[PDB]
Amino acid sequence: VQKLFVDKIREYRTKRQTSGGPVDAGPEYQQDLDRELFKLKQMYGKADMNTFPNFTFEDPKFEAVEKPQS
Amino acid sequence: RKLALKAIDWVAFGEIIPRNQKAIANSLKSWNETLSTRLAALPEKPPAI
Amino acid sequence: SSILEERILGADTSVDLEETGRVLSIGDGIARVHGLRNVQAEEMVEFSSGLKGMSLNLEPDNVGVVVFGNDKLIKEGDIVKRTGAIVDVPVGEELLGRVVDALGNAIDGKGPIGSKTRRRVGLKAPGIIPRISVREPMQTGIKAVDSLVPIGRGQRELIIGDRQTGKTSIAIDTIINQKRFNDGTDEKKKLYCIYVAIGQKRSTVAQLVKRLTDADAMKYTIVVSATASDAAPLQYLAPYSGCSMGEYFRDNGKHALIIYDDLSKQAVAYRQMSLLLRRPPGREAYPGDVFYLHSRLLERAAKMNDAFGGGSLTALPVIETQAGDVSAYIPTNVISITDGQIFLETELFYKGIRPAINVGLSVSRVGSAAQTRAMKQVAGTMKLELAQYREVAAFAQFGSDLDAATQQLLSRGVRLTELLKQGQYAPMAIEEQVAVIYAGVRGYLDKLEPSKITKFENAFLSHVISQHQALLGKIRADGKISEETDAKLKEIVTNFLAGFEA
Amino acid sequence: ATGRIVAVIGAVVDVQFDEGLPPILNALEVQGRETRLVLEVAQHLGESTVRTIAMDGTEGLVRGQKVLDSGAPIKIPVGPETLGRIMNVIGEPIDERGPIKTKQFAAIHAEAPEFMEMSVEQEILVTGIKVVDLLAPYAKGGKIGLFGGAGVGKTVLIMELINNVAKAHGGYSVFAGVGERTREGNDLYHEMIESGVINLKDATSKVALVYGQMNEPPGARARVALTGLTVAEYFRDQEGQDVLLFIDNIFRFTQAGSEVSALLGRIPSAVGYQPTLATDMGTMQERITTTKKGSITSVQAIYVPADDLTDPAPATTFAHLDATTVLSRAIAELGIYPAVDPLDSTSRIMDPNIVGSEHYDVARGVQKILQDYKSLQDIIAILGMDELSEEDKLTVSRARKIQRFLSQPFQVAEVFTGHLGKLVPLKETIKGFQQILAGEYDHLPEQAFYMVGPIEEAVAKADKLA
Ligand SMILES: Nc1ncnc2c1ncn2[C@@H]1O[C@H](COP(=O)(O)OP(=O)(O)OP(=O)(O)O)[C@@H](O)[C@H]1O
Ligand SMILES: Nc1ncnc2c1ncn2[C@@H]1O[C@H](COP(=O)(O)OP(=O)(O)O)[C@@H](O)[C@H]1O
Ligand SMILES: [Mg+2]
Ligand SMILES: [Mg+2]
Repeated sequence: VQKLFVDKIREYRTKRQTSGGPVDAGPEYQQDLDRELFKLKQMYGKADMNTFPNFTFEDPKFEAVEKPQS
Repeated sequence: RKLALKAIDWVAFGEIIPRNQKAIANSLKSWNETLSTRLAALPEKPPAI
Repeated sequence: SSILEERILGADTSVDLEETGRVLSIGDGIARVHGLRNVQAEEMVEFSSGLKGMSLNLEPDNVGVVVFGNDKLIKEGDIVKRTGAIVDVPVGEELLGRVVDALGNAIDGKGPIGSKTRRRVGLKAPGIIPRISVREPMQTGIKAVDSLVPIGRGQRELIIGDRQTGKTSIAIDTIINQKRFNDGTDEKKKLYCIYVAIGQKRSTVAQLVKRLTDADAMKYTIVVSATASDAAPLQYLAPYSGCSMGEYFRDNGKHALIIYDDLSKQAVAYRQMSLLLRRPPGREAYPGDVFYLHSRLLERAAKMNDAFGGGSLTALPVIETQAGDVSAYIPTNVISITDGQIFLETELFYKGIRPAINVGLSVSRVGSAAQTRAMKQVAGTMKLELAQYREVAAFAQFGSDLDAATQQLLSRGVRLTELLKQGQYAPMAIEEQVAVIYAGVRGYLDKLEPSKITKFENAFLSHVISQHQALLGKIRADGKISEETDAKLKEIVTNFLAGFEA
Repeated sequence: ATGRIVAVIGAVVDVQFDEGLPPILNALEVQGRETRLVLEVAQHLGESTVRTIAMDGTEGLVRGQKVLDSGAPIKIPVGPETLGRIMNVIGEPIDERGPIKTKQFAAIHAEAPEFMEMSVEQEILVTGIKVVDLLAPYAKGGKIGLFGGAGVGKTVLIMELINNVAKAHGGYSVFAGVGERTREGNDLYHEMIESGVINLKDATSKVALVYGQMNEPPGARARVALTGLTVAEYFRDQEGQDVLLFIDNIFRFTQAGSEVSALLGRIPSAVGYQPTLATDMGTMQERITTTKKGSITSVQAIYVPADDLTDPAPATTFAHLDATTVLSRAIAELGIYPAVDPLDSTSRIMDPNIVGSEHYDVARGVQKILQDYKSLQDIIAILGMDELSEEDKLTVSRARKIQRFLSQPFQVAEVFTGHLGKLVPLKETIKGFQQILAGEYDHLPEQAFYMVGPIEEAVAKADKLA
C-alpha cells in the first residue's frame, strides 16, 4: 500500500507546521500539561532553577574530662 | 585522603579508673566505634561531577 | 520529529494468500474455528485485530483455539490466519536487564529488544550421555543455607512454605549476592539470573525492579512477567518461555539460574484453560497431566559434560501451600522431582529464626558435596553440634540440674542458633562466613550473653574487613583454612574478645 | 439491529439477531417493559445467536419479544456532580432527587494500567488502632483487606477507618456496597447528612455512593463493583485527587458469578466455583491502583465461607493486597475486640528502615512472646500451669497482659456498650508496650489492661480495684 505510504507522510508534514505547541488543544492540552507539570513537582519538592546549596554545619563540641589522679 | 591512624587501645581504656567514673570511659569507647568507619567514608574525596 | 517518519519508511507492506478459518463461537477465551485444514497442533494462529492464539485441540468438525490476550474484539464470523510456526519466543543475551512479557515484548519502554535467534517453548530435556555430576558451588550468602543445606550448580532445589514467610526474599538475596562475581575477572564464577513472575500484581513486580536496581542487580538479570491480569494461556506459557531463555546460557557455556514464583499459579491457569476446552476433570478438577506439566519443565535443569560446554542451569521453584500441609496434590507431585528442599515455616519466623528454615527437615542430596573446603571444616562440626542440640533441647520445664553433663551442649546451640540469623538484602561472602563461624564452634563465645551475639557479629565483621583484609584473602585464594591460618585467627578472636565489651 | 428472545433460563436470556451481531459486552434494550431492562452480551453461540446476562428481573418475558441494540457498554454519568448522589448498576438516580447532569459519561469496562504507570512510594497511614499501628501498619496508597467470617466485625472495623481517615482527608471519597444488606446502606445516608459530609443544598459534598444490594438478580451484583470503581477513577485520572475507596463486600462479586456460570455451559472446577475464578478477580483488582496520576487507598472487606481460609474465593485474594487483617472467631469468644489475629496479619512496610528501628523491635519482639504462649497450649491444657519452669511462667503471664492490651474501645461502638471511644497516637503505643516487655507492670493484674486506650488508663484502672 505505497499509496498509503505517501498519504501518512504528507499529513505528517502538515503537523510540522506548528506555532504554539498543540494544534487542537483548547482546554484539553492546557489543563493536562499543567496537571502533569505539578505532579512532577508536587511530591518531588520545591526547587528553583539555579540556586546553589546554602547551609552551614556545626560539629560536636569537644568537652574535657576532669580527673584527680595518682 | 586526610585520615589518621591510631594504636590498639581497647583493652585497658575502659579501665581508666576515675573516682567511680566508669561511665566516663564506657561512653568513651561507645563514641569511638561509630565515629571510626563513618569518618573513614568521609575522609578521602568527593565523587565525579 | 524524525523518529516517527523513519519508523514508517522501514515498514514492509507484504501481501500474500493466507490460510483462513471462519470463527463459529467465542466465549471465555475459546474460539472454535471452522476451516483451518492444514493446521498443526500447538501452532500459533493470528486473529484479525492483532491478537494471537494457539490451536490446541484438533477435531474433525472444529479446531479449538485459546487466545493470548482479550476476547472482546473477536466476533463470530471473524478471520483466523495461519502463521506456520509452533510457538516460539526470542532468545539471547540481548534481553539482559529488561522486563518482558510472556512472549518477549518489552514492558519497560526502553524500546525494541534487538534479538536474532528464536527458540521454542516446548523443547526437550537432554538425556543420559550429555550430563555430568555436580562439581561446583552456588553461593547464596545466607548462612543457614551455605553451611547446613548447600546447593550445587545444576541441582533443582525446592523452596516450599506458606504465604509471607520468606520465599521471595530468600530468592532475592541470591540475586543480589552474585554481584561480587559478576564484576570480577574469571568467566566461570559468574551466575546470570532470571525471575519469572506468575500471578503477581504489577505493584509487586514494579517494586522488585526497584530493589534490584539500587544495588545494581538488574544489569545481569531478565524478568519474564505474566501478571494476574493476563489471559490464562499467558500464565501457562510463562515458565516454558523463561526456561527457554535459560537454555541460551546452558547450551553455550555459561551458568544460569531461574526462579518460578510461583508454580502453584501455573497449575490453576492449566485447570481453567483446559476445562473450557471440554476436557474431563481429574482430582480437584485438575487435568490428567499436571505431573507431566511440571516434569517436562524441571528436567531441562541440566549440568552438561565438558565436551559440550560444561554449562549449568540451576532452578529454584517456589511453591505456596495451604495451612502448612505438604501432603496436597500439587506439592507432592513436585517434591519428587527436585533433589532437595528448603522447608520454610511460620513458627520459626515468629519465634525469631529469620530466615525461617527448618534445618532439621531441609534435606538435600548434597550435590557431590561441593560445599567448599574451608566451610567443610567449620560447618562439618557445626552440623553435628546442632544435630546434637535438637535431640535434647525441647523441654521448657526443668526440674534437675546437670551443668557438667547437659547444660554445656545446649549452650553451644543457642550461640550457633543466634549466629544463624540474618538481616535482609545484605548477603555476606564465604570467607566472611568462615571467620564468624570459626568463633562460634571453637568455644570463643560461651562467656557472652545470647542477647549480645547479634551485636557481637557486626562489630566483629567491621573489624576484620577494615583491619584484616590480607587475612581473608588467604582463605578465599587458598581454599582451605591452613594450620598457620588457624594460628593467626586464634589471636584475633581473643584480642577482640579482650576488648569487645568495655 | 433488532432481535427476538429465543430462550429464558433464570437470568440468562438467549436472543437471536438477524444481521448486525453485537460485540461482547455491549448493551441491549428490551422493548415493551415498564422499567428499563438492559441485556449485556456474554457469548456468541453460533449462527447469529448471542447469549446475554440481564441486569434486572426477567419475569414476564415471552419468546419473540423484541430486543434493540445500544451500540456501547453500560455507561454511567461521571463528574463532580456525582457527590452526594446514590446510583445503581446502570447509573440512574435512586435518591429521588432528580437526574444527574454531567458533561461526560464513563463506560463500566476499561482496561488495566500498564507497567510503567506504577508508583512505588510507600508511607505510613496512622489510624488510631493499636493492633494496626504496631503489628501491621497501613500505607498511604495501598490495598487493605479485612478477612473475617460471619459476625466478627468486618464492618464495624470499616466504619472506624471512615470515622478516623475520611474526616481528616482533604480529597474526595467513594463508597460502594456490593451484596450486603439494605438497612445498613440507609444508615450511611442518615449519618453523612447529619455530619456534614453530604450537603443537600449546594456543591460542598465529599463522598459519592454506589449501591447494589442483596435483593438484586445476580447479573447486577456481578457488575455493581465495576461501577463504584469507575466513579473513583475520574477523581484520579482526570481531576487528580487523592481518593479513598471502601468496598463491602467484595466476596459477592464472586459468589454471584458462580450462579450464572452454571447456565452458560461450563464444567465446574473445585468445591463448586466457576472455572474462571481467578481471572475475573485479577481484572477487577488490577484497576484499583495508586498510579502516577493519583492515589486510591483501598479498604476492602472480604468474607470467608463457613470460617475457612483455604476456600478458593478468599485464598486467591491474598496476592492482591498490601496489608492484611485476618480476624478470628475464637479470639472474639474471649472478648478481644477488634478480634484481629496478631500472628496472621502482615504488611510490606513493617521494616526497620521505614517504620523506624525502635518500632520494628517492639514489633518482632511482641510476636516472639506471643508465639511462645501458643507453643505450650498442649501441655497447659492437659497437665496444668503448675508443672512449668519459672522462666516459662513469665512468658505466660506477660503474654496475657499483651493480648488484653490490644483491645480498644471504638468510636462507632459507643451506642452498643456505653463506653467512650478512644484514639491513641502512634508514639504512645510503642512507649506503652516497652513497659510490658521490660517488665515494669508485672505487679498489676490482667483485668487492668483490658478495654483501655493509652497506657495511663491501665494503671488508673488498676488504681480503681484495690
Ligand atoms: N531475612 C528476613 N528477616 C526478617 N524478615 C524478613 C526477611 N526476609 C523477609 N522478611 C519479611 O517477611 C515478609 C514476607 O516476605 P516475602 O514477601 O518474601 O514472603 P512471601 O511468602 O514471598 O510473600 P507472598 O506470600 O506474598 O509471596 C516481608 O514483610 C519481609 O519484609
Ligand atoms: N469493636 C467492637 N466492639 C464491640 N463489639 C463489636 C465490635 N466489632 C464488632 N462487634 C460485634 O460484632 C458484630 C459484627 O457484625 P458487623 O460488623 O455488623 O458485620 P459482620 O457480620 O460483617 O462482621 C456487631 O454486631 C457487634 O455486636
Ligand atoms: Mg512470594
Ligand atoms: Mg457486615
